[PDB]
Amino acid sequence: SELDQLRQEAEQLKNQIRDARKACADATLSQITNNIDPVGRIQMRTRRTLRGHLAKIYAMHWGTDSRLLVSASQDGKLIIWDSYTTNKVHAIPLRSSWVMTCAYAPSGNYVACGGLDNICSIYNLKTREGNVRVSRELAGHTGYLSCCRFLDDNQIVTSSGDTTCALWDIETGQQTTTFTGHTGDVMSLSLAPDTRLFVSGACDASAKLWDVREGMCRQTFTGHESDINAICFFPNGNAFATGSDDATCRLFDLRADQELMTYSHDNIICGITSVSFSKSGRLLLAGYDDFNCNVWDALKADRAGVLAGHDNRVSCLGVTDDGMAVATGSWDSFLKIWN
Amino acid sequence: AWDVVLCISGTLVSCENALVVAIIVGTPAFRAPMFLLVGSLAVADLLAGLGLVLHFAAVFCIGSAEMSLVLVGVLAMAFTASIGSLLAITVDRYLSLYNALTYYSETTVTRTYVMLALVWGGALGLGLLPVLAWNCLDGLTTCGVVYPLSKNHLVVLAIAFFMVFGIMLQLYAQICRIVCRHAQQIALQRHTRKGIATLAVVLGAFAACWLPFTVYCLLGDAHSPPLYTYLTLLPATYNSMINPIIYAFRNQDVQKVLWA
Amino acid sequence: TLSAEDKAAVERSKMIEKQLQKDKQVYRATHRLLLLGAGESGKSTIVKSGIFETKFQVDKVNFHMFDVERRKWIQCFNDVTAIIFVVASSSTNRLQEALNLFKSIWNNRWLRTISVILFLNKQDLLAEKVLAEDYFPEFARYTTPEDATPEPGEDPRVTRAKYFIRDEFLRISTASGDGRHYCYPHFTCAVDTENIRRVFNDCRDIIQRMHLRQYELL
Amino acid sequence: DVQLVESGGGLVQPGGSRKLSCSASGFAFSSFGMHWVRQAPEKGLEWVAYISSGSGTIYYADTVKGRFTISRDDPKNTLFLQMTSLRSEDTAMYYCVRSIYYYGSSPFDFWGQGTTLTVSSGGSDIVMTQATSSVPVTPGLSVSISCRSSKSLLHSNGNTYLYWFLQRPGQSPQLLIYRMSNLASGVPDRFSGSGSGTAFTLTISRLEAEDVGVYYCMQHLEYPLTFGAGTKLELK
Amino acid sequence: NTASIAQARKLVEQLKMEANIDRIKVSKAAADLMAYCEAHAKEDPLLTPVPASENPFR
Ligand SMILES: CCCCCCCC/C=C\CCCCCCCC(=O)NCCO
Repeated sequence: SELDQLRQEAEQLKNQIRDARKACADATLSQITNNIDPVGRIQMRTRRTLRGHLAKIYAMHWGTDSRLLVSASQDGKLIIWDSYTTNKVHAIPLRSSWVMTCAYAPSGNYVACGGLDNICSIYNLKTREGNVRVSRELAGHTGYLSCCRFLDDNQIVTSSGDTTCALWDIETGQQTTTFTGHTGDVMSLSLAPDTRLFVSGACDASAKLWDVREGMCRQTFTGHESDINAICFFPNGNAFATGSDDATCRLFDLRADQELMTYSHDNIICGITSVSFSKSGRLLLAGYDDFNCNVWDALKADRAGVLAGHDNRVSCLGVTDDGMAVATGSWDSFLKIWN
Repeated sequence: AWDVVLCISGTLVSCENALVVAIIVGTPAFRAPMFLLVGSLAVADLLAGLGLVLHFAAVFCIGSAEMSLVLVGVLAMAFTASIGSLLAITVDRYLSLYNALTYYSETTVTRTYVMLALVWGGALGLGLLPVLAWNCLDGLTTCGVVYPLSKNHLVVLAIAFFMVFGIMLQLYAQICRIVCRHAQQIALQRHTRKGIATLAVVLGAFAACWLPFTVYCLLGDAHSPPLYTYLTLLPATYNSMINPIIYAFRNQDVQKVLWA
Repeated sequence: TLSAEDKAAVERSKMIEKQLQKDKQVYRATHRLLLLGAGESGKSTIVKSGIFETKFQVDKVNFHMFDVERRKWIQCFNDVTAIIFVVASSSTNRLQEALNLFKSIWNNRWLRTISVILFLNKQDLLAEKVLAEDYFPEFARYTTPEDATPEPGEDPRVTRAKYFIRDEFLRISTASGDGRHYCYPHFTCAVDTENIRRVFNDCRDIIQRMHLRQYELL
Repeated sequence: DVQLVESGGGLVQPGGSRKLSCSASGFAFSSFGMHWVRQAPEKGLEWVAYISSGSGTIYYADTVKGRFTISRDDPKNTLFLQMTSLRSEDTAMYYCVRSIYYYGSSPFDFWGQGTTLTVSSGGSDIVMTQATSSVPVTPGLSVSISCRSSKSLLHSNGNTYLYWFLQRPGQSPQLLIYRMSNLASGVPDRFSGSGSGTAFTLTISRLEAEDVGVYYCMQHLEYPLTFGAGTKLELK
Repeated sequence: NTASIAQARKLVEQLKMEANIDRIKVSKAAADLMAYCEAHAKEDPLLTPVPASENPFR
């Protein structure tokens, strides 16, 4: 029947892809990186602790000026912090207390949030009345929101738990594009440096390189043995890193189209909740469930430090645009600034 | 020459309570009523130790009568604040069980502030008599065992350590009333040492350190041998050494903070 | 040190922290429960867009029970005081799955300090079925525990089966308790109006046991 | 939508007393600190009072301290000024001003209509200097106004608290530049602010006929707030 | 019926598109990530500690 021959064709194509990937691989990154000087011990100390959240912290995002940031917690508050002086610029109450993501508009006029309400809420920070108002509510997803990222003041990409991403137009509220093809729930996404591409990792242990313009899955990457919780582009937008429940990080390269390096150790057995890079893409700041955040040497995979100051699991972390400080949230309701 | 032993004991007590106070103050997370009361106890013990060191130094180097008279009142305020912090901690423990559900409201903070204010107002009220109201320098007012304090004050401050022990024991009896029920319920569907050991440690050390002096102060005068008043005031400092270990240094979070 | 404008910013920060404290004062005054169970378990009978919150007040204490593909979201709930678990006393042999589900809850890493209230629903159906077990061969070698206090006018076989199910749950309950959390079982029928006081008392003695363990008295 | 309507003006005999009210409608009143700023008839602006958000800080000018009392009523959205023992120098038009302070905000960005008060006949403060006080211009030509300060306004944190206001004939002032380089909201981008330390210059390009009025500089570095004499732009 | 053949054929075009790309050797796709890091290493605060004089969080 058609089904059988189609199955043989599909498995033949899969094996051909695997064989091509194997052929393209000649020298590993580790072999080439045998002569570069080691990074050396990395010592980071806390500089600010931001208290005021009532419950666990779910998401965190910097501003583009490297000074303001926004955080969301279980209590239903979205708080804007002036990291330099530890001031509360804004405190926004949420209609729904189940929020799992937050974003800060690259221009700085809006913030975004969402969660188990399946709706993405956009808040205007610069009203003429002197307050903060709900600018827009985007609905249409059939599942909970996992991540959202602004492209500009008018466009925002969102990833839901129904295995589909989206690309909205905020003025109207209608999805100009839809991305489908994942098997499980999508847990994260990461816009490219130029905003022309983005990736996403799902519960099916796979990552897909999408295309915002039209919406075709350019490439698919596999190799993780469990869910992928966090994803991030390399600073040059020509690679990315994925963190999963199997206590391993993986560095994928888009051009070669296969895994390059794995960051793991036997004495590490906990999952990974968040990853981030450094301004030069030489450090990889993973966030584990054992309350710590190892600092991997991206080009050698040999650890170079730890950020051990949190009393509970680290649920999110981020690095500023200028690469001057790294913020980390956690389930004890405190954000910490490090450098 | 037991004064040297007294001074070194005071120094050790002060060191322990200073460590406790530093640990409590350093962490901004420890601001619950229990931590406030424990810090109050630690501060009172530290003040008592410092007073005992200063009086040894004064009577050893600076032979000033006014300094000795002030410090033999400071130590009397410190060891009345420390034995009032315990009765405060115990009334906090019994309402954190009688009111397990509403224990995390704001009324508990108000009662903690009220207890602290009424703990320190009494240490001041029954620690100013050795200097202000009645002394042994003149007046012939039935001078007590200790060098400058009247017998009446030292009887009043023995009737207190008895009333404050009786209430404490009553409240711990009421607590055991509940502990037994819970232990029976747990053992029912599972088919004593911990409770007994903890109660004995926290209620026998307190008694077996402040009953000797509190009885000497009622059955003695200025004609008794001096060593007696040195013999019955070592257990008092031993209790101030013990209390930090029992309370502050047996909490999981405090121990974790200490390990760092 | 501060400028004329930075002082106003700090004043705004303080006036925000004031409202944050005012909200925290009410956040801690409520007890959060996680009602759980299957569609036919009987959750709807007990209640007397993926989340169904609820509010009620018992003796001036406010509760925030909210009824809720479970491996992820339930993991973010390590702050509740008690979990209300509803099971059906009738064995397709989906009951085993319930047991498995219970097991998954008990051994979860982030739910090792949350005690579980257990409701064993549908007593009338179980009694009718027994009067009119077979799927668990171990029921043959089971004797009613002496502590049992069966209701009057009840056949001993119904008591045998009922306590067999209850102890089957308590077996996995007591395996690795470690003293940080326990299980509070109840035999709730279809028409029962006291199910709220049971949750009230179980939530009270959960906290009493936590405190006692803090003081080393238990 | 935003309105600040002042009332309670008129004729007063010397030594009397009066009350001025400011009804605010169209914005979150409780989130804004408020100022009373007065202008004598043939003179420039002069700061008078200040009451912060929540009534937690009240400042007065040295010329009115003791006599004038400022207050606010948030529930009904009103701002009050009580004046007692009125001299003959308290003849002026009073303006109600709003101001919000947080990181990156724009203080002094809305002025009320203002109310007139007439009374029948019977130090270490920073001084702002506008040496030039008149400039004739023609449409299509670039202008340059200047302000000078007795003290360095550049604060340690990196700010420079200087403001620019434009009053057209018959209308209340209007914010143009805040902190000497940040253009306000709703102002054409031809205006630009510059300066360093103590000398500041406002440059205008593509001048039109709707830019005729008096231009004031103000300092917010430390209280009291001090205005300039006021440069005037004349039509050719 | 129709759904199975439809999804199978759609996966067929998807596999065609994915396999029609032009891949490069890892030896070159890995040297770029080295050159990028070496070039931009200087202006990387977290990598190279900076004196507290110009550290905003000092
Ligand atoms: C609201 C709480 C009130 C609780 C009251 C508890 C009773 C006081 C217990 C003990 C107080 C004992 C005071 C001893 C005085 C020491 C004199 C001295 O050091 N002499 C050295 C010179 O040889």
